[PDB]
Amino acid sequence: MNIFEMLRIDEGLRLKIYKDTEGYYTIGIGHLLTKSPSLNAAKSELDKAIGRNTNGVITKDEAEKLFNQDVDAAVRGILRNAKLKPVYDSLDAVRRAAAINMVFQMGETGVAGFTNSLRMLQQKRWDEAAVNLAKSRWYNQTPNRAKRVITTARTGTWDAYK
Ligand SMILES: [Cl-]
Ligand SMILES: [Cl-]
Repeated sequence: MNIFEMLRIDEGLRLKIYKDTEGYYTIGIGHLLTKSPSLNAAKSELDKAIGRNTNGVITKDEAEKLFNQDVDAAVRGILRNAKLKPVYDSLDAVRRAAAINMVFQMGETGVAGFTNSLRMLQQKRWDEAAVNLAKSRWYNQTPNRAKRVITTARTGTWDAYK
């Protein structure tokens, strides 16, 4: 199990524009296209992203290219962030996949926001961090995925995904 397989489980794969849990226009593997209500703005962003006229539909390959860019952007975003970087450096490779999951789903800014949890993670206070992470809109909004991520952080094992 790795970060790519973990995310593919959590986000699914969809070849046609769709709406996320929050209601945003998304495509492929969790790739947020826009927060704008227009399905036309979405189609617009979509073709810009792919480099062709898609009419809201893409191939598996295309979807895979997008996913590769986003994980890379997630990682680089973590490494470039003054709040995130130290937590990350401090962690083992499984736990690291967990911070990467979060950043991919809620953006660098969001996660950088989780001040307290971050501090507990760095101090390697697992249980307490787990509890604190659950006291969030994130957890309330998508609880089954959040539980899986939270367990990965608390444990350093891939249990929740096996
Ligand atoms: Cl893009
Ligand atoms: Cl969920």
